[PDB]
Amino acid sequence: ACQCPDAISGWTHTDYQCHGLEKKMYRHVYAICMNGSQVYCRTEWGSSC
Ligand SMILES: [Br-]
Ligand SMILES: [Br-]
Ligand SMILES: [Br-]
Ligand SMILES: [Br-]
Repeated sequence: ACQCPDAISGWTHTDYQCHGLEKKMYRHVYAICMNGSQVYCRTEWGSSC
């Protein structure tokens, strides 16, 4: 869930970290907009930790 005013130009994601409460891997996916701004798209979840 993310949208740029005009268009998405780029894609990036933060490092997987250990969720202290959920006990699973998580990281944040970010879109880069044409205007330079970044938007939080989705949280990705992985294996137990
Ligand atoms: Br998404
Ligand atoms: Br844009
Ligand atoms: Br990346
Ligand atoms: Br990673």
